[PDB]
Amino acid sequence: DAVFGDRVRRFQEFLDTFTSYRDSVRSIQVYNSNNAANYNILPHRIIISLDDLREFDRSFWSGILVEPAYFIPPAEKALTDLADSMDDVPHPNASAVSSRHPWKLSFKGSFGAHALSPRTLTAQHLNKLVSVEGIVTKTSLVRPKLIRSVHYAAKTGRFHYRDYTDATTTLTTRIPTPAIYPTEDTEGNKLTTEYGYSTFIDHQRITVQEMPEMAPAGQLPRSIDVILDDDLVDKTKPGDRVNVVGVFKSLGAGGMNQSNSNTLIGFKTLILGNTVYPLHAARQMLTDFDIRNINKLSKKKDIFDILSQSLAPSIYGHDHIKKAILLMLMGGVEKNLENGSHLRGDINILMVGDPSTAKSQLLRFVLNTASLAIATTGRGSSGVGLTAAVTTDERRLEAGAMVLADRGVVCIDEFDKMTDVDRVAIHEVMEQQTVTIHTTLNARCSVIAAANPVFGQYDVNRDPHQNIALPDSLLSRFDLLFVVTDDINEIRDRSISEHVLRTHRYLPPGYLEGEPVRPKLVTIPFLRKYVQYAKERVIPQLTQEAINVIVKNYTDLRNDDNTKKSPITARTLETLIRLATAHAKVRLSKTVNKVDAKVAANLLRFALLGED
Amino acid sequence: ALPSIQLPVDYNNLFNEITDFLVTFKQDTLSGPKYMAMLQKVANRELNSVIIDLDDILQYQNEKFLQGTQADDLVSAIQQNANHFTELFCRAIDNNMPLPTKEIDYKDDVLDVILNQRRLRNEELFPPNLTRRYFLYFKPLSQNAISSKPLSVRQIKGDFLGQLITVRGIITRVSDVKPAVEVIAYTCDQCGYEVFQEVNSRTFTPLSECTSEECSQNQTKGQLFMSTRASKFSAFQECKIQELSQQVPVGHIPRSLNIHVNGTLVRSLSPGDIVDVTGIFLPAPYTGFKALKAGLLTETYLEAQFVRQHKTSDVEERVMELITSGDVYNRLAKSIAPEIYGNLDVKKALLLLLVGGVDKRVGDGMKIRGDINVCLMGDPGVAKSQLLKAICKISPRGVYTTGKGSSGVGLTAAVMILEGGALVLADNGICCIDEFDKMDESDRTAIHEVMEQQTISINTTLNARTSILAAANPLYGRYNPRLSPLDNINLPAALLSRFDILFLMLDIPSRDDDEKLAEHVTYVHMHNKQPDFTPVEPSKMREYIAYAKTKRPVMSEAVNDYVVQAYIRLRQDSKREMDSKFSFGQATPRTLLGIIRLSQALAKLRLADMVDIDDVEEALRLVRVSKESLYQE
DNA sequence: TTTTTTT
Repeated sequence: DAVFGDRVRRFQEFLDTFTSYRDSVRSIQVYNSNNAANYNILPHRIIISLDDLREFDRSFWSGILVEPAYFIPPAEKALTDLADSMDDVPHPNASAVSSRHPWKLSFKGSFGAHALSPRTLTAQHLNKLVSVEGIVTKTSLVRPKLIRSVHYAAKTGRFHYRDYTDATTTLTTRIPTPAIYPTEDTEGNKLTTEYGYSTFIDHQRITVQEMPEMAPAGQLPRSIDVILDDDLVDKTKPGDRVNVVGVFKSLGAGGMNQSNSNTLIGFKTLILGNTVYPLHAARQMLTDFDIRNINKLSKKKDIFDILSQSLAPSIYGHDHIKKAILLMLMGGVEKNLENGSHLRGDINILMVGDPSTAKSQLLRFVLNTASLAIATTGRGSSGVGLTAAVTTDERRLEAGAMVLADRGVVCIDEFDKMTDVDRVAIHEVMEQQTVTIHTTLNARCSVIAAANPVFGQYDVNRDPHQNIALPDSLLSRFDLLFVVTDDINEIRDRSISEHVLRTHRYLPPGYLEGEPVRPKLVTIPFLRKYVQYAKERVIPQLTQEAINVIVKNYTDLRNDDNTKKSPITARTLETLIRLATAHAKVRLSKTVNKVDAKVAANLLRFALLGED
Repeated sequence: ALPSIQLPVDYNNLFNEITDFLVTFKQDTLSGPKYMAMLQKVANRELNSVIIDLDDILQYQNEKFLQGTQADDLVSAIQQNANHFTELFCRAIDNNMPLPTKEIDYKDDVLDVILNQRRLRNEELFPPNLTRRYFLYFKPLSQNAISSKPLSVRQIKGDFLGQLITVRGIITRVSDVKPAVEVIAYTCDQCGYEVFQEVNSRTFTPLSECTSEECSQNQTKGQLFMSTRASKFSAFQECKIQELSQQVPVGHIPRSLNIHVNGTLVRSLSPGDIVDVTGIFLPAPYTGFKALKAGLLTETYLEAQFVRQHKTSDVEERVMELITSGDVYNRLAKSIAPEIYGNLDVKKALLLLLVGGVDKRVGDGMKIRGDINVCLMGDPGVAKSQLLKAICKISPRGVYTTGKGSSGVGLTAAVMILEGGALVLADNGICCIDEFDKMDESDRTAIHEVMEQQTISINTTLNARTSILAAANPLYGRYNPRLSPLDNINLPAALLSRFDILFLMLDIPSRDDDEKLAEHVTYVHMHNKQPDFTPVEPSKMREYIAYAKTKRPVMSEAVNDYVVQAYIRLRQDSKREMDSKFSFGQATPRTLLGIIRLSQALAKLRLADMVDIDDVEEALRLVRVSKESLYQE
């Protein structure tokens, strides 16, 4: 109480010591007011550095760690008082005034012993602030709580309100509230619960399994539930790594009660998370300097060539496939017509080659190069599974591998080894960009395919489609078809041997020669940032000249009697337009160049009629 | 324990404004007060419920602003606490209730007779809800915003509790209608006096002890007896609305939300159609034992106020506009799949299937289906799937399905108590089958059970009346002229006979055709509209389909004799055309029946009161074109 | 209980 008031004054002194925290509380308030006027309202939750609270008072920070119930509540009350003073709070709603949202407090960084894992969590950590990191598991479905059962006695004119408190929700132990709406008012008039005026905050309690790598062999990883409220609820899902700054709390009788005759059970322990932080372990980050560098790269005479050469630089002989992969990484432009017709924003590429041709290695490199990618092997891949997945769970629908990363590209090894029925399920993804089972899952993902000749060795006498296991319709569904296979030449063999020897001769900076590990090309993260920036800032659109080029290319492909990897089609014309948009996206041009459309049609010609 | 907090709202003045609005508001812009007219209808018992429009409240507030009087912001206070404002609205309706211009038939109302008798014996004697025979409702505010803007289940928040809000999503299920005792009336013989108890909770404890002052004066401990004729009862139904698939985030399952529908609003919904329902989001109290474990955590629900599902003189005017545009059959055919270029004959057959033929039932008991079934057989890349999806979108109740995606039994009726399958969802609609060639013959048998006779047999049975459409690729993925047309169809003769018509389309290279198709496709790509005739709107097209179906043309003597001659000619043409390359299947008396249904559909599209020989010849010409498309090669 | 389907 009085110590709580001293802690409130000390936390206000901490907010005074760090003007950024008070400015952030006032910024949440001002953004809430501006967004309420514009319409998107920021929750009243504040996260501060644990080292910042330590700088304001090491005693206060260690005291919050030792008695979170005693300190964090008063500190959050001080933050809420500062937020109430700073906020204009114009035209507050009666429901908002009833809500009286507290300003939450969280500690960031420099946790040390407070940093913890569920297996390393201890009874001493109970009733003490801590930070726990582990793979999320068995997350509870969001369930609304009740801050207070606001009521209104009939005809009284006064709205009697009954607050409710939960021991998991409140770090301090409390006598349980009735949690029952009063039947009659204290005045004696009949009491009716006031919906709306009553405040309900979403509450979720998610177990967090210890990381499986952190789990000891011969032992199951420990899991500790972390309480979540308001924005913290549904912050993470099972199977996703997360780190939560939450106070472990002893709870329950733990066999001390008379009812538990055996007394074998221990006191229930449930962490109460002040905040939830999802953790990648990804997504590229773009800065202004990198954006200026990307603008210069687009200004380069061959921006697409530079990006493609940067992609899979160690891989040898697959540079044309890498240019096609850059076009696929752009994906082309996706368009939804007023008629409802859909133009795909993804490009599918297929390359056939004998085992150890490193076409599958280039596909794996493409999976690494993509910020998000789907990996499958045709011998182990089912097309029904790629289009959709079924879980016994009533049964719960699961997204297919193609449906997973529905925007991202999917790289498939041994695509020829994948069955033709699997390829039909994949064709639903390739053309319709959606899959129907009666559940329907969107499948607009790009499908880069690593394949092998049906004979296992490509034959020039055999047609490329004959060597490929895929049907001609599947080849037409693919935006591009390639034949990159292992071959034996003397000079090329010396070059490839020198390349493998150069990969072996590459020395990790931390490991010297004899020590195990652990023209310009953009660094792979920078090229991923360039592709993300292309998709984010450039939306290439068809010009008259580029459109005429694509149309003439498709017409000449349909007219020419020369053999093609796939039959020419209006779908091939659409693929040519999409590849033109992809080349222009690499160029960061809002309107596709006619030369860019010709270059994309040249990639399509290398895909169909022969190398181009 | 109960800290009172004064708020910028006074329920008394707000209710005074509501009572003023009930008498003052009128549909003069649309033109006594309109609300007063509804109150008079309720007094006559011609109206069993009341719906208060939020847009009407906003318009009344705007009128007050024009007059200069400060609006109490009744429309916004509804969004603030609609549940609390509803009681004030009911009280204002009671205050402004006019006398019944029509007799309420009080003698038939046992409650009314006993109410007069109980008042006489007594000389808030009984609950005002028991006195009221109407249910209040709220119409969503007109767009010009939480109530006006529909929400998804995940989009809804706990702060929205106590607020009127519209929601959008698929209705997962609807609970069976159950009685709800709005007021329970208890009677005790010892006193001879009735004691009423108003139940406003999901569960109630019976009084079980006579509260009558007569029993108190006699000192007798009376055993109260509930009377169904005296106790008020209301129909109670629940609905589960699940988030729309687009509203569902990728990798997330849509969440069904329970919704309470009561009174006249009960039984309004059907699971098949998406519904946009405005309702005051409210907490659902937990039971005692479950609440002890839940703690502050609380269940939630929605009480629907206005229900609207996505899918006369105006319809007649629209159909007349289409007729004045003229050539209605070909116009609707070209309107089908305007983005798709060509296949006008297939579109015309699809329009004939949409209109459907007359269903005939003989007096002896024979029933001949009037629903039309069509099949499309085409080479890859001919927009078979695109046209099927467009037709499914054109059909308000039609269902699109794939041969590999769904089992035949699951489409007919999926076993989990029975639940409607894709065909049952296609009731009064068109079940579409993509890649119908890929579908197994075992499931084709289940389809054949329903195509010939609409009913489904499993025991459980459903009428399952629908029109069937199929899209199939030719054997080996593409048509082979060396293969017979029947071989390329690769279908049972029972399926061919049950189908009214099957269309065969071939992919043949052509310079002019490629140029025209590329021009149309490039026009569609550069501009969402097709280059060129203007397709009719889908709503007007469905209205014209319904207007055609209403015609129900009958055959005449000349048309029947001509159809008989055509049947003889077709049987002889099958007998002579046993050559498989030219044989499309033997002549069917049932096929002439299908021909009769197609002629009825054509006369319906022409809105002829009777079937025409021109319609019969047009159906025969549709079949002839189905053969001639392959004959052209 | 009865499909559904993964072992």
